[PDB]
Amino acid sequence: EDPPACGSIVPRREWRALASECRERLTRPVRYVVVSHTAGSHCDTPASCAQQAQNVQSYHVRNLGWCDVGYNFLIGEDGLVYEGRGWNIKGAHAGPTWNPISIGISFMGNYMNRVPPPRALRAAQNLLACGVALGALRSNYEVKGHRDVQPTLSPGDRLYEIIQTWSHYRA
Amino acid sequence: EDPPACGSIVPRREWRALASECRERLTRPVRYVVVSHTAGSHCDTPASCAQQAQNVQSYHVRNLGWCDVGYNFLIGEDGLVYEGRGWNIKGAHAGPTWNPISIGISFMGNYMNRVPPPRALRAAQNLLACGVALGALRSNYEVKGHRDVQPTLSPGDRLYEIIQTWSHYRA
Amino acid sequence: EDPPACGSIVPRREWRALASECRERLTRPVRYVVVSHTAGSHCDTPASCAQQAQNVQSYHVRNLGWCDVGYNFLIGEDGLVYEGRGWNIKGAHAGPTWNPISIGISFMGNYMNRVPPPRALRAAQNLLACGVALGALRSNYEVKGHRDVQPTLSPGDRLYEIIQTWSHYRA
Amino acid sequence: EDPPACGSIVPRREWRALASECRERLTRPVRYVVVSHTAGSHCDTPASCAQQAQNVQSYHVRNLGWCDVGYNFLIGEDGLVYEGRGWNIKGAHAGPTWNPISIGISFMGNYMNRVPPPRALRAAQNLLACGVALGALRSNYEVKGHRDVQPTLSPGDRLYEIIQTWSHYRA
Ligand SMILES: C=C(O[C@@H]1C=C(C(=O)O)C=C[C@H]1O)C(=O)O
Repeated sequence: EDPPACGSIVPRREWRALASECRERLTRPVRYVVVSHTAGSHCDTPASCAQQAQNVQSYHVRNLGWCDVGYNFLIGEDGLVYEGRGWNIKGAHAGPTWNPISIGISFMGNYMNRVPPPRALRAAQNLLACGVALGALRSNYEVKGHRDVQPTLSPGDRLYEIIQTWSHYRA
Repeated sequence: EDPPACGSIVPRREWRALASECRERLTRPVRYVVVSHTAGSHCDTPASCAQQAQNVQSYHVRNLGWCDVGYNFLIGEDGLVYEGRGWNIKGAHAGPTWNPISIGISFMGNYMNRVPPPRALRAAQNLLACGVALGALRSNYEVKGHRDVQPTLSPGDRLYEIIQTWSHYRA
Repeated sequence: EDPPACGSIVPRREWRALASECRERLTRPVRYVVVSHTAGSHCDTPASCAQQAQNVQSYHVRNLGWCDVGYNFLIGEDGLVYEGRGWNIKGAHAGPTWNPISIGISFMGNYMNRVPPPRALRAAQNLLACGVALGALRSNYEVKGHRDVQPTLSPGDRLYEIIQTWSHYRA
Repeated sequence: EDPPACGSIVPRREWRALASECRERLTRPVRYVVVSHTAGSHCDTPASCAQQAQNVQSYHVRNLGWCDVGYNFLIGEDGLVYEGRGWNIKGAHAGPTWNPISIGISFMGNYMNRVPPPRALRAAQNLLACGVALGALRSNYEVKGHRDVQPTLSPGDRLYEIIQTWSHYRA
């Protein structure tokens, strides 16, 4: 109903991110969301996840020489949403075709032979509600698996099976 | 103007490929090579690897709608090399920066918890030798891992391990 | 199959186009759109534009002996789409590597030191958007300028700058 | 600021329109489309048709003192759609039992002893189909004539006889 109607998000400074150097912005409302999964180690405390997230960022910044973490948003299993590039800055997470037309959310961990916990899934679906509410996402936005637009296993077999159930998934 | 044939490569027709609708060209000599696994399941026979390559091309063109299979070449556990987009046409295998300036060779299978059979390395290594003999690749080309230039587990742990020991590999 | 009510194209009859003798089809769906200009007189009224089109088809039929107007569509500074060969038949607009696999659309003028009006850019953009919707185009279709695929100044220098900015523009 | 497409509409500021001051919104998805004719002067080029859309707003804003041009959309004989109040703002074009339940499109001119060229009829048709895509118009839209609902002669005898021959027309 009300303007800032949403989202319990761990901001950058909180998980101690490096400064985002990125500039290329997105066009709202965004139509597409791509679900990814870091495929690496997985956390479950505000404390271990805030670490997790920061590793990840570091990797994409230092090793691959990028301007900030690939994703716009990372879901922890602590149940929290770790802020990535956010709703307005174009991601680097799913090919040159989808990055300027999608929001990229990554479950932190590896879900080929596991599921993220109930609450991880809530954080994210809620985050998407939040995104629509703020006009970042088109009301009828579609959700694609990462393997749906990239050669990849991401977002893992189990998690994929789950997002394929969602109201907004459009194969 | 020496003719050093070194193409023990299974041609597209032999592994029975759909047609590349890909048209954009890499300028030769190409300076970098990026090694990726498919992270699919392995094939150990020309007859299965024929099918395997059929499918990898299929996942790229059908589900992803790509001009044609992402890689310039595919290595098999059958010890044979498969014609991807070959030496001249730009791949789609490492994203907008490396794509135009690298050959993306890809091992067919998943190497978090395997190593590719010695014959698969031999095929791979020699392929490059071949690549240099023609002028496709620079005498002094540098080899990256897939994870080195894009967030992914590709080319797999045990294989990543191995290609780091390789001569032409670069930090 | 699913048919919308897409576009506002001026059918051949209306701009008084001759009968086409053209008979060769393209494969659905076309991956490429190639943007050009006519480098001739610029029309800006629906009337003078209808002429311009007819003028162009003419020079293509009675002078180059082609089966039709060269372009699949034409585009008025009047802000209207002119039906040429259409979505299904082959254009004669960009060399024989490119004609069999593309859609040529051609702005009606000389855009070396001029911009097309905003209304013409919308026509084009919207006309494309349609193709996709009709399934005449791939959704991930790729736009190139004439000069990308032939040695020319088409689609004019100023229009060329403009098209580079486009979502689906691949260099 | 957008991939600029749907029904190739001329935007407000493009015809030099004084900013709306209107606030009442429509309840999407809207049921009715009331086709009127301005009853004023007819134009037939984009230049003359901007000057005409502008002239109507003037009479609505300066003289009658409405927050904006009455109709949601105007259709030029230049065969281009002029956006007045658009898809969301309630129109002032079909009275107070109809204004909150319909999109008011109007044809610039007097269609008693003439009809609008197909080029506008097409633009109009497309506008509605573009409406549905947006979800601003409900796919089973029903199209009434200005006289069907308000004692008046709009949209002219000759135009009115055409309207009834439309598919989604209900009498
Ligand atoms: C594809 C078109 O453009 C439209 C523009 C849209 C937008 O801007 O969000 C949404 C849907 C499309 O229907 C078209 O009408 O041809």
